[PDB]
Amino acid sequence: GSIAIDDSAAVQRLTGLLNKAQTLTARFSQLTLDGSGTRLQETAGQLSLKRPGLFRWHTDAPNEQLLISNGEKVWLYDPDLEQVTIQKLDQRLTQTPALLLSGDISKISESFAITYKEGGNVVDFVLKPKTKDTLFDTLRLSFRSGKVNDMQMIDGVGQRTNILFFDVKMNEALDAKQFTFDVPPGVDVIQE
Repeated sequence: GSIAIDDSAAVQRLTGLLNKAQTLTARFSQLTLDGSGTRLQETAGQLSLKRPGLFRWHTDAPNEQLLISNGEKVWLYDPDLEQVTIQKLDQRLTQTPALLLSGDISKISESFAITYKEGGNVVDFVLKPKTKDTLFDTLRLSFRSGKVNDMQMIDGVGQRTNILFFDVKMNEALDAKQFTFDVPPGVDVIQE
């Protein structure tokens, strides 16, 4: 729960591990349970990442969603609603915690206190927001055999999201065009 800690070691460890993935793709299964424990939803999809700062987070239909991030910019496309939301990155991180994978850990670490435990094949990180202005209680990210493996977010009302990654592939070739999507003409463009 502590946020005013000297987490120098932890910060370098995370940066090290994330940087071993200059490109990454994975599949994910995400399960989200609301704070009341009475609403559960699963989503599946895929993540791609190509450093520096290119990131794609896709959730499959039904309620398909495509988020692309490129430096200090995120575009979120909701094909059901024919709507694109354009935002700066450090907003979205709450609703897309996987944005941590592509993030500048230097900038992120100004917003989160970081601890880790390491046992064998597994390195487990816990991130706690340094300002209680936030929809995060804790964010956890674990590496297995040095590859991104799973995440868990708990928000402040107790919603819990578990993200399990699988079929992870590191450093394979990725074209810039794989971080591109067909804009429908006349799509509704919003900010919030």
